[PDB]
Amino acid sequence: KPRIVTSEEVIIRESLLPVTLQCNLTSSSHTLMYSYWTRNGVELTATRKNASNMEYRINKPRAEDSGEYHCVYHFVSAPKANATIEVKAAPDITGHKRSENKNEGQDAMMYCKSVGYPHPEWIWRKKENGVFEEISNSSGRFFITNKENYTELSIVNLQITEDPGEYECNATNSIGSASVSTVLRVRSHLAPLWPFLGILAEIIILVVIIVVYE
Amino acid sequence: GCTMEELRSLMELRGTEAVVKIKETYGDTEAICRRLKTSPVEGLPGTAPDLEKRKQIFGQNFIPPKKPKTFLQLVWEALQDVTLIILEIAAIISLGLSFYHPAGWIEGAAILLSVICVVLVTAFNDWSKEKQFRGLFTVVRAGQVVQIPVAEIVVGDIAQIKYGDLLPADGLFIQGNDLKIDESSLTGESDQVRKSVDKDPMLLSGTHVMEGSGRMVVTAVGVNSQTGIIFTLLGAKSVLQGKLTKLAVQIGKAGLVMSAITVIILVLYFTVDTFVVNKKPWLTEVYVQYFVKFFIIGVTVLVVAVPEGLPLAVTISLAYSVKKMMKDNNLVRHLDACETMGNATAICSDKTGTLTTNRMTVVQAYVGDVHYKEIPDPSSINAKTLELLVNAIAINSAYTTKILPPEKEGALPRQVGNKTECGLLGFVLDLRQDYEPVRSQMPEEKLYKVYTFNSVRKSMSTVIKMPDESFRMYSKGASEIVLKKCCKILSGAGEARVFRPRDRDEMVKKVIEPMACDGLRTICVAYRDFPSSPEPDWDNENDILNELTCICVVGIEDPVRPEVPEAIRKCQRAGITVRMVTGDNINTARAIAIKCGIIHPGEDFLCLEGKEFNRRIRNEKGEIEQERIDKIWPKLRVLARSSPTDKHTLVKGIIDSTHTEQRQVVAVTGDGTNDGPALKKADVGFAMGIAGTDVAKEASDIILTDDNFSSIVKAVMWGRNVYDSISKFLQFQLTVNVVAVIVAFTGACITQDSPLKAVQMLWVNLIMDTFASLALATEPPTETLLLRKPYGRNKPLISRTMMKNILGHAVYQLTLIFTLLFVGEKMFQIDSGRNAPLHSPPSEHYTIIFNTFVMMQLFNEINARKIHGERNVFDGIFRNPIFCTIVLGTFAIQIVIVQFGGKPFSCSPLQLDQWMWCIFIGLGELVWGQVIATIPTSR
Ligand SMILES: *[C@@H]1O[C@H](CO)[C@@H](O)[C@H](O)[C@H]1NC(C)=O
Ligand SMILES: *[C@@H]1O[C@H](CO)[C@@H](O)[C@H](O)[C@H]1NC(C)=O
Ligand SMILES: *[C@@H]1O[C@H](CO)[C@@H](O)[C@H](O)[C@H]1NC(C)=O
Ligand SMILES: *[C@@H]1O[C@H](CO)[C@@H](O)[C@H](O)[C@H]1NC(C)=O
Ligand SMILES: *[C@@H]1O[C@H](CO)[C@@H](O)[C@H](O)[C@H]1NC(C)=O
Ligand SMILES: *[C@@H]1O[C@H](CO)[C@@H](O)[C@H](O)[C@H]1NC(C)=O
Ligand code: ALF
Ligand SMILES: [Mg+2]
Repeated sequence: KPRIVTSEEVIIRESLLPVTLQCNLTSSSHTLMYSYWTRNGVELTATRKNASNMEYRINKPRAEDSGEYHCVYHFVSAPKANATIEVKAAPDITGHKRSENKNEGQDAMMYCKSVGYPHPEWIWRKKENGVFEEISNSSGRFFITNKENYTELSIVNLQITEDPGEYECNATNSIGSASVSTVLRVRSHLAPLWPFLGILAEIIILVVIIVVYE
Repeated sequence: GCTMEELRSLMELRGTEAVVKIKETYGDTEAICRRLKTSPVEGLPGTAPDLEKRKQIFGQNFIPPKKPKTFLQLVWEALQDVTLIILEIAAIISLGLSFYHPAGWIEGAAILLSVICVVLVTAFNDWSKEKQFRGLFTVVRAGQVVQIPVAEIVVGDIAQIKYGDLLPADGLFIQGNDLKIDESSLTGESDQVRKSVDKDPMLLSGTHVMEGSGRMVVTAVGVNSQTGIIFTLLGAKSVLQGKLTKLAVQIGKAGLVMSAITVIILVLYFTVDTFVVNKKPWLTEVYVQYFVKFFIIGVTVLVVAVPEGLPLAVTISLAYSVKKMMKDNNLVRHLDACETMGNATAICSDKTGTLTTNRMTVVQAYVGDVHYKEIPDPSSINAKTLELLVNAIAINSAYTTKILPPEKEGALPRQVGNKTECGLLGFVLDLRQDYEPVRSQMPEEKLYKVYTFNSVRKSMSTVIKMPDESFRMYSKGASEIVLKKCCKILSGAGEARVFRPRDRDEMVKKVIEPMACDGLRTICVAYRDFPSSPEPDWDNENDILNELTCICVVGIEDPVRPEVPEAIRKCQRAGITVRMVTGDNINTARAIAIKCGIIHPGEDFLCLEGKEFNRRIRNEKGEIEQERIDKIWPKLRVLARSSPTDKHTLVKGIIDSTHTEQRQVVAVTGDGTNDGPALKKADVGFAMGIAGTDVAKEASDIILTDDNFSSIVKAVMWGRNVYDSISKFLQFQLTVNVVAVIVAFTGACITQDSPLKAVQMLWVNLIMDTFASLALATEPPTETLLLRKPYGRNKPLISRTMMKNILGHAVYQLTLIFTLLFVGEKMFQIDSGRNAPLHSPPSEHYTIIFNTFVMMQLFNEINARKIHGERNVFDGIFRNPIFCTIVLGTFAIQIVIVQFGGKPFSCSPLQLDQWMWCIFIGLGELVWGQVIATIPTSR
């Protein structure tokens, strides 16, 4: 087994300093033909050369850059070595819905997406009386479907009394945390009746004037 | 020899006034031929240098036409409108800024499309008008007869004239055999004129030889002859259109000023705010995209400000009105002519053909000792008398005169022969008794002693010998000659009683004098039966021409059309002054003017002939001066013996005059070639349909297809409706553009976000408003429009009631749209579209704003139906299917646009209750209309 010496793990902060990641093939009796860098298992472009000792530079380290990088060495007659360096960053929520408006009896969906490493833990909360409090599943209708970088809160059979509110999604890592809020609004079934009556008023008023004018 | 202008001035003299002049200046005609170096007997040498020198001096017999403007060049002239130039520049810079990425090309492209519409319509109109006026060979030309084209004739030629020829150029009469010419193309009277050296030697261009032969010497050849003058005076925008163009230009420049102020305010505010708070480094990275967005907002203010589709709306309203006017027997030849007659202040009218029927007709009768002011019933008098009268007229005629079928639609029978004789030939038929076989009983072969036209007494007589050896004499003639030679009056069924003075003096001043004072020529018919020995010597007739048996006396006239007096009275109640400009003598002109109502016997007007008119309007150097026309024209009512140039001069003087403080709009009615120039100079010209003379048809704007004067009244009222219809659209459209601007300006300053986009308002201005125009054009006219005075030629176009309506409705629309902008997300329980990020998806907030704007304008289309102060704007609305169809179609298209429009239109779909609230708000405009209709505009 060839020996690889790797650089220390790096935490991306708000600093704009470039970050350099290093891999050194300190011990190898096999004829290497190439090597390449990967992020989340996907090969970075223009990273294949002789490169018995290879370097990767990020000029503008951001949260989207952070991830589990690997430096793979491919030899003539030996299995590849995938020595791994992790690049840690606080979670950054890059997707949500500003508001969700639905009719009562329908079903609603709210989601959040994030960019960070390690993949964050997701928790949903609802603002009650000024303070965000945990979701209570006493009704049995809420369906949380957490995932690696995606999360959904789905509601079925919306009720107009308690469901309307503000819902916050929180993503947490060892570095930091990020939370965003959505507004849910449920519409009454008798909503188009109030304007309609108003129209019936207007027409009546009009008729009277002309019928009185002549 | 003689200069061109001298001969041209000579050729403006007629009758004996010419003869003496010639004898004074240029001796006899054989001398004036010598002065031109030509020989009446020999002819013309025909040598090329001579011909070319003559053509150089006196011109040629050819007038080159004016080539018509092409559709491409009309498009090029349409593109040079300022309102179109600002919009093309805006579209260009919009498409430019669109490609600064560091489908945004729709907006700019849409703007270009709108321009490509307007031009293609405007040019088309200018094309069709050009196409209406586009209309506007060999002769014996020597002593040695040579057929030569008319273009080759030169001054000095000797031409030969025969029956059927059309004279090619003005000339003088050398010698001939009883020429009679038809000069209706110059005077408008269809009478045969006898041409003799002692009486009248002038021959004129374009007249038609009725009878005889002769030879002439050409004097004026080209644009100097009478037809050349007529075609020179025929050339070979509008009042309302000028008002509309001025208004559109000033609205466009107000829009430019507002757009510039918006851009500079945005830029200045950005700079001041940023360099007060942030004070960032002066690197100009950001700092460009802000300026691009500011320029987009400034372009939007310009696009919403200007009325892009105003020519389209005016065109569609005028086309509908023309289509409807066609049912009132008014064929309008081009669009913008349907309005002018609404505001006309004067009419100059031709007499013969226009105000009269142009048929010589027996109107009054004296038979059986009973005066007939109207034609009697068939067999209402003695049958023996009727038979004798019919036979007398028919046989005495003995001449080629006949009556003919109309040969046209709704035309009168055409009299081919002498006028007076055709009058009696039509009188016998107007007695509902046919004369055709009676004459055919006696062929002109079985004929006897006849003296024709009897130049001694001008009374024509014949003798006929079928009944027995006692031959019967039939004589008709003028009353003044024939009456005193009569000795018997057949009265009723009774036998003819003898009469003398005090037996013929009583009918005088009881019968004859009223007829003569009605402007009636009097012709009397008499017969004899004597079995005396035949003495038809043609020299022993004086003893015969006494002891007549006078059967009747008739009165012949060219009668006024039945409907003319009442139409003229209605036209005068509408504030219009009617004048007669005729080519006939002044006595007939004044009689017909009294009967028609043009002059009432108050004797405070001017009646003039052409000579006095021409002399009295000129200075010492003999050129026309306006200040002298301003004395004659205000009180002139009858102008007689006038040429085409006099009619043109009069209408031009009335139009150009600045007296009276009310500038004049002049209409001209006519049916002849000599009316062609004036019909062209008039603001609106009317041509009689059946009585065409096609030159008068291509010179005119409107054709009366039934020869009915009452149609002109229907043209005034219709022209006062068209005006109203356009001022219904101006009140509607000007309420849109105002509100939009105040929304686009304020939204730009405070929210910097443009609540009303550019495609959204190109739908409203282009598509929706032209159909609003067509819907507002559809009220039918009523005669109560004839009760108001003509408007001024320079009136503002925007009245005080229109101003009150525009401002009072803008108040409601602006307060509700500003309420929606600032507190709309709380009421509808949605989230705000204010201060949206860059390239953000559409919003329901701003879609509600747009939909509400359109609903308010849709329900204001109904409010725009009344331009005076009437409350009831629903009067007749359900009787009109076009209005309802257009309103419902607009509603359906708006639903489709909001629901399926997507990003191109910047619309996100709405719920049902949101649509209901938009309709509620839009329908409150009909109630605000009833609120503001209470406010009296007199404050
Ligand atoms: C690791 O590789 C870098 C880049 O070539 C080199 O500078 C460094 O000395 C190497 N470290 C070791 C321990 O070999
Ligand atoms: C790089 O080149 C050296 C020298 O030839 C060789 O020993 C080594 O195997 C190469 N590594 C590759 C091609 O990955
Ligand atoms: C390299 O192989 C190891 C074997 O344990 C595996 O865990 C790792 O995911 C591999 N690297 C990549 C980039 O697939
Ligand atoms: C809520 O209760 C329902 C009851 O069946 C269950 O299906 C669902 O998974 C629960 N969700 C959470 C987040 O507890
Ligand atoms: C989230 O996981 C899915 C799983 O396929 C992946 O396609 C997506 O790129 C991931 N997104 C981020 C921001 O990591
Ligand atoms: C929720 O998010 C906020 C802000 O991202 C963070 O301060 C807080 O710690 C989070 N709550 C947790 C991690 O329980
Ligand atoms: F008889 Al006219 F103009 F037609 F005077
Ligand atoms: Mg006439």
